[PDB]
Amino acid sequence: SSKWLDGFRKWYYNAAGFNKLGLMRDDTLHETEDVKEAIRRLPEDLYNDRMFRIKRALDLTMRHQILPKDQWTKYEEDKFYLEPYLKEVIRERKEREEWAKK
Amino acid sequence: GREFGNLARIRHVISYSLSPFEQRAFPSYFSKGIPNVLRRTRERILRVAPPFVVVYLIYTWGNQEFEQSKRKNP
Amino acid sequence: ATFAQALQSVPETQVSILDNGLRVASEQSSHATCTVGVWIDAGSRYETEKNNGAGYFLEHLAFKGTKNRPGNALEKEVESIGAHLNAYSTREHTAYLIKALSKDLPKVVELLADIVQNSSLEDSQIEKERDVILREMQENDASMQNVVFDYLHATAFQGTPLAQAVEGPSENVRRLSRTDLTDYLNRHYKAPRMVLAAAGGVEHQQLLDLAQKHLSSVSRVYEEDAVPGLTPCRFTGSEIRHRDDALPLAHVAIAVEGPGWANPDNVTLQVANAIIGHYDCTYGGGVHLSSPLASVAVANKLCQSFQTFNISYSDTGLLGAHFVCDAMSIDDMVFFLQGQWMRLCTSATESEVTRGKNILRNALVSHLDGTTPVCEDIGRSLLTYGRRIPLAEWESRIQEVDAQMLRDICSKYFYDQCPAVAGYGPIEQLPDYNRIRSGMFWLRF
Amino acid sequence: SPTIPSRLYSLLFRRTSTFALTIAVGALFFERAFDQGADAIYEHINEGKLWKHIKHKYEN
Amino acid sequence: MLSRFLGPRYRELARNWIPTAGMWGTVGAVGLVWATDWRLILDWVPYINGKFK
Amino acid sequence: TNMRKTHPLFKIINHSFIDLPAPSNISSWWNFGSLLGVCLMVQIITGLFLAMHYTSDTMTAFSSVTHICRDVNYGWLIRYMHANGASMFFICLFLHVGRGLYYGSYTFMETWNIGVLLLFAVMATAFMGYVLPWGQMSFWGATVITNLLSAIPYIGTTLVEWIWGGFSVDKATLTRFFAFHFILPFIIAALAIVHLLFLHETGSNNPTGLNSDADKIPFHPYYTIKDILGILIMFLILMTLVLFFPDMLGDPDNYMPANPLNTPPHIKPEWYFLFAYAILRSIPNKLGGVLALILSILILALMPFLHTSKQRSLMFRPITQILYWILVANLLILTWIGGQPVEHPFIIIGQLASISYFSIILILMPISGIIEDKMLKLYP
Ligand code: HEM
Ligand code: HEM
Repeated sequence: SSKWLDGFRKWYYNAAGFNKLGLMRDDTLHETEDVKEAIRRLPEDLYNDRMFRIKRALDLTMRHQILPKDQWTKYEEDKFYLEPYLKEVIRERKEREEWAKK
Repeated sequence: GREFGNLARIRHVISYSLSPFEQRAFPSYFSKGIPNVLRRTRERILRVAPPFVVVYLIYTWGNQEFEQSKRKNP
Repeated sequence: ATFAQALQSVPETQVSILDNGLRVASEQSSHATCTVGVWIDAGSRYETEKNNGAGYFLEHLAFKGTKNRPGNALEKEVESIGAHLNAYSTREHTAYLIKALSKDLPKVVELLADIVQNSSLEDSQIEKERDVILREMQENDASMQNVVFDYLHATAFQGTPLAQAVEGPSENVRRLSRTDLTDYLNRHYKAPRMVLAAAGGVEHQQLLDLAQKHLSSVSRVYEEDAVPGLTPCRFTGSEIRHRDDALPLAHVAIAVEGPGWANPDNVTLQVANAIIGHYDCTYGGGVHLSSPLASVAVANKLCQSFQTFNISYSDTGLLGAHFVCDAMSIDDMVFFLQGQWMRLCTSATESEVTRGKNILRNALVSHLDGTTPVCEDIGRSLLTYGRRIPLAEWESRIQEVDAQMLRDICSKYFYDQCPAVAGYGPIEQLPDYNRIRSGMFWLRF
Repeated sequence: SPTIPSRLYSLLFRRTSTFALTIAVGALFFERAFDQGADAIYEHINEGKLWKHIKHKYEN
Repeated sequence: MLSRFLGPRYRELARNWIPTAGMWGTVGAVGLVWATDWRLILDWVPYINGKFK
Repeated sequence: TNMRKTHPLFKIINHSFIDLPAPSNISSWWNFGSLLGVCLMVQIITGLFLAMHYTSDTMTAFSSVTHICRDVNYGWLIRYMHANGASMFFICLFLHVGRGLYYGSYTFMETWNIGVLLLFAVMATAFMGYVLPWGQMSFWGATVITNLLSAIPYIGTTLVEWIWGGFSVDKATLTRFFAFHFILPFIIAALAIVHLLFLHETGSNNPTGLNSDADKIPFHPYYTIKDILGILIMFLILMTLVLFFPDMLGDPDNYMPANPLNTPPHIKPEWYFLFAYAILRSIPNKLGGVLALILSILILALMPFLHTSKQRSLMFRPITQILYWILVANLLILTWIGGQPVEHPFIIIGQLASISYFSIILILMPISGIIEDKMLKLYP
């Protein structure tokens, strides 16, 4: 039942509500030390786009509004830009931890 | 220490504001409030209300079961 | 080809004693160049504050002419054969060495023989290198590391002949004369305090024949019939601070008393220093240095540099650290350094012990690369230990060091001790002696 | 054979945990002995005046 | 104690800190016995028990 | 040159209330903690004007309270304002805690720990203050709470005798409870200063849970006038509660003098204790009930270690939103059960509610966060 899981994933993505604020999935991650290091390694255009998206979301939440439905972040164009940087940061931190174990 | 001027690095963002003496305090209040109140209610009522509904049901059941317990058993 | 038989394949140092008491030692190698030196057990520790700059002024005068080669003529026959002539003096040693080819071995033995025996001194030369040593001391006042280490030796060995520097104060070099230098030569340049070391393409038989031909007469009789001894020096927990806020950087050295030359525990202490290591601002590593002190210093931008040291003297020594940094970091750096010392007294695990053992192995073997450090090792080893310690013996002594005896030796020498602190520069945030003294023990341990 | 403060430091005062242990042990020994000595002195000042000196003619 | 303390260096560190922790627990035990003045421990002593405390 | 950034007394006020950077999108729930401070201040002021006529002796405690309500000019206003202000203080406190739970504000760990210490202090202050008027339910609730606190083996009886100052609740207990009820709100105020300091070290939290550094505004005049409006609204509910219905939240049986010979047929504390009392009735063990009470307060302090998600707030976590509202519903159920007689079917309902409470906070919420991470293609 792959398409049932996929359509349920689309439903959960629409029901989470951050697509109505223009946000991506990687903007909603909590900025811990690994996530902050992932933002620090970003290229500057992606960093500026992310900062504008957070500012727009905070401005929309201030007025208790949402974007119009055509401006919502669609599921197919939601790019997981922070995944390789976060993956590298987790790999390096686990390597440091396993070196500190021995 | 964490005052203005060094909170975050923001590039190429333009912000526009008016004086409060040029704009209304309540600009189109209910025409933009009742649709937004109904919209917020629509997004949150299915996650808020049914726990309180089943609390009301358990409360009424407990009250009627207490009254039936106090009643006679011929 | 493992490490054990690689260290066993090092050639044996050949040591013989002449009839006057002169030691003659050689290290035969495959090189076409040789290094021959004379080591005399005579330094600033062997001076009685009336000839406090005798060794420095004598090694200034040593290459200025002899009774057989007056003037610069000997210079010609050390510069027409390509040989390089060098000399130095520490607080307890003196060395005169020539590096040359293998073909010029009898000539360099002859020059080393008559330099230390028939050095001609004349009053015009006395005043010439008097003003030269005055200008040298004025130059050496601007090197802050030398000033700090002289301060540390002054405050850690107070009232003893180990406090006085090699150069001595300016009043002595303005008042030393010919007669005191002649007395110093007659008292200190003797065969039982003299080692002729050779390294490189030198056979022991030819070196022994030349040493018997040239260095047979050294006047080893005690002429004054007074025994020159070596009393132990009293370590003093103290501090000296030289506040001068115009200097751009501050140098601070903190050290405790060392065990000595002949203590085996020095080897363990070397491993301890290899755990702490060193750091300079031009290091290419960065955050991922193995030493926690260097890693926290580059993460917090604390110090310009730090380095550990274990200076050794007869029964005594200085075991500690030296860091240069800006003023605003000083106390923080001290705290971290103290924590590292207490970590080695309490929580030394086997991983950093193995890392320090490997670092000490590599440094102590690769230091002896070339004829000059091998010759220096031979001369200093025959003067200090009484013998040349083989490198496999150093390997066997490093191998027995584990974490338990390392924290035992560290608790013996670092824990709850009274250190000596020398500071120079903007040292206002460098704390009192009481906070540093309280940093030598943990309340949690 | 060193002095007794030397071995006292090297066995009792070198480590902070056993330092606090001997502070506690000496504290309980000192409170017992000091209460003994203080009641002995206060008893010695005041013969025939305290109640414990006269609770045999009336206790029976 | 999820995964990063599952290592031999941490076990040998804990084994190094067993006697200091045991001595500090002994300090806390003797201090608690002396401060709360517990009868069930101070009845088996040669000298303190004369006051019954 | 200006005294706002230079004068050391005005510097702290400037960096705490005037020029403090605050998120622009925090909703009205962020009013509540500030409201709590005002409530505390109001209580202290009214408490001071209650301390000027209260006599802390058992023969003249209820009589002094009646003298306050009958002869002192507007003494009824002061006393009923104090009682209803305590109730509104716990309303603000419960909503402050629930907002901290919903928007992931427990990641500020030191602020959360100072908060739960403040919660323990204000609960003790309220309990002792309710002992103070020396009514029937005051004395009997004090006796019940202390003699169930006696359930620790070998330590409990000596501890409850030393708390009592005797064999039961008597004049010594009333005097020491007056002294302790006086002394606790100043310690609460100092802990609130430490609370605000620990918050201002790291900044505050926005409802979206994102980083609010991209859009921050000065505290003045925005949240100044927002807090003024919140204070006016809180005063509207408080003055409605004191001036129209002074007894929906009180107990009539506290208007009788304290009788040790007569026990009431039903003994219950106020509503902000009642749910905990329900947990205290859930387990039929004395020591187990006491530990159930203590863990029922302390698992809020435990919850910073129960975060298994990579998203902070619950705004984008709808399953944990549903489970959180089920938890608040269970808290309302426990509050209702706590004021009920110990009789069927309230026993099995209270046991089910306590089991659901500890299961939701301990077990189900991290599992919900883990599966939400899995559905967002984050967890492996
Ligand atoms: C230091 C400041 C305070 C003083 C001097 C004080 C003083 C008093 C006094 C004298 C009474 C008894 C009079 C009465 O019947 O109301 C009382 C009752 C009470 N106080 Fe306080 N109080 C203070 C702070 C608080 C705080 C912060 C709370 C909230 C936790 C609180 C909660 C109560 C409650 C619930 C009652 C019982 C109300 C009643 O039964 O009438 N008090 N207080
Ligand atoms: C004694 C009653 C309390 C007072 C007076 C108090 C006071 C405050 C104040 C003034 C603030 C800053 C304003 C705000 O953010 O709303 C605040 C924030 C906060 N408090 Fe409390 N508080 C109290 C109880 C608690 C408790 C019991 C907790 C723990 C559950 C708590 C946790 C927090 C947290 C986490 C924040 C910061 C969240 C944020 O700013 O977004 N507080 N409190």
